[PDB]
Order: sequence, then C-alpha cells, then structure tokens
Amino acid sequence: HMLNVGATAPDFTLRDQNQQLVTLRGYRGAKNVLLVFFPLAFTGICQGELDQLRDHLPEFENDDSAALAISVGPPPTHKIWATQSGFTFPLLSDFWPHGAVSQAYGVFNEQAGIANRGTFVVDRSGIIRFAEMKQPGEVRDQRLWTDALAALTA
Amino acid sequence: HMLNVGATAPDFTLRDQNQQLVTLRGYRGAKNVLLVFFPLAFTGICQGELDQLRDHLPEFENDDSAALAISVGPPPTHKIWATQSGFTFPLLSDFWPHGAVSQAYGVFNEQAGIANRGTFVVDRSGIIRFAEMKQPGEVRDQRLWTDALAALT
Repeated sequence: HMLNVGATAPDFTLRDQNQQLVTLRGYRGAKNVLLVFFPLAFTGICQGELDQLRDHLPEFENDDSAALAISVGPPPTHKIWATQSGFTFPLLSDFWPHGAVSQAYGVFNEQAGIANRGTFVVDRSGIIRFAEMKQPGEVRDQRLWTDALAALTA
Repeated sequence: HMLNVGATAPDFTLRDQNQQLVTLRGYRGAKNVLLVFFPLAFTGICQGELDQLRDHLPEFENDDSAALAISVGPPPTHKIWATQSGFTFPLLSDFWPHGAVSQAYGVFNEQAGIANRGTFVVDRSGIIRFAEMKQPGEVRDQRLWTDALAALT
C-alpha cells in the first residue's frame, strides 16, 4: 500500500526531461521535496495539475522547497510535453524499470501500468511528512501541498 | 533475437492511439500486414520513417495491405504525436506489459526498454514473409516494404 507519514522516502535516481540524472538524496539537509506522481503526459487532468504547479512555481521551487514531477514516461515524451506546456521544473522518468519508483512509494496502479496521483513531501532528513494518493480520475488540492511545505519552513 | 521469415507472427491485441483494440489476427485471410516497430515517439529517425510512411500511405493501407506502427508508448503519447504528424494509420501501444509484443518478435532492447527498428511483413496466413532491422545510424528502405508487399499479391 501507499507509504505514509513517518516513513523513510525511498531514494531514487531518475532521468529528467533533458536526460540529466536527478537523485532524491541530493536534497537532503537542504530542501523539503514535493514529489508529484502523475499517470500520463498529454492527458487532461495531468495537464491541469501541472499547469497549476507551473503557474505557482515560486511556492514550490525556492530556497526551502523543491518539486519533482514523476511519471512512467520516457524523457522525449516529458521534453516535448514540457516544451509545449511551459514546464520548467523537473519531470522524471520512472520508465525502465517501468514504474519501479512508483511501486516503491506504494502509488503504482498495477492494472493500468501507471502511477496514481500520489503526492509526498519529504523533509530535509528524508522522512515523509505529507502523503496522499488520489486515483487517475480525481484531482488533487494543491493548497494541501503548499500548507505541508509551509509547516516545514516554520 | 529477431523472428525470421517463415515463423508464425505472434498474435497480439493492442490499443491504438484512440484507445481502440487492434488484433493482428483480424487481418488473417484479408490483408498482408506491415509491422513497423519503432523506439520512441517524438525522436528524429522515427519521425522521418513514419513521415515517409504517411507520404506513401496508399501503398501500405489499401485493399491488399495494412500497416501498423508499434512502440512502447501509451495511447495519449501516440495520439498527440499522430495528430501533430498527420499519421492516420494505427500507432499501437506495447505499453503494459511493457514491450511484451516487441519481445515476442525479438526486437526489444532489454537494456533501454524500447523496441528496435524492426520491420515485418505478415501474410494473409499469419506467416512472417519479410523481416528487416537496420544499423543504428540507418533509416529503413521503404521501397523495400512496398516491394515485399507487392510480391505477396
């Protein structure tokens, strides 16, 4: 099942949309990390969620916080989507092995082969301090994300 | 790994870019099928190959022949690419299980998690009658596809 608050966040090294390696442990001791798992690029609900993250980026990518969007797509998919959508934050490929990081966080839909709408905040110690999992057909409330992030600055 | 000529073509049922199910077996007795495997949507060499196919579509999609392009990408990826590129032929998703059909045809790159640039012609009996895979630099020779197809009518 989904990892809950108090668990150590599984570490990972994934390619971003520009093929650079991004590792979760690299933020430890420096920033709180918002992990935004999403099902599929070029779909309507995903578009809306990541458009909203784009529109409010300074709340998620600053001196205290970092945001990483994760899905099973490979980098060329995430690159074209990011370019066409104006996304400048990292989109990470859980592509091969397929959904392995999703599976480690307990947010992989084993029937569909896609991550659910899982969201986590990982504190500077690497412990999960916010956890949620919505289904692909549901929409998340991003005020919950900013509120969790805010509580780990002060 | 690649299946050679004379082998029975593994049957599949995959979603196309509009989420419709396409099954190889449905062409048996009716059409020769060209199977164009490709690594990734939105890449350069894939683009050029499938653009050639678009530009020559009546040679590949007619009363005697059908063409199916196959990669590991899911339908929304294929839908956006297809729409942007004018691909009106089926792009099929070997997505989940990841590359299972590609594996069955012996054209899966296990290290990278993508299909290689393999091509097959399947006759009206379901037998592989043409099998092609080019070097990493090299774009496939589509006159060859139309020649193989032409030999089977």
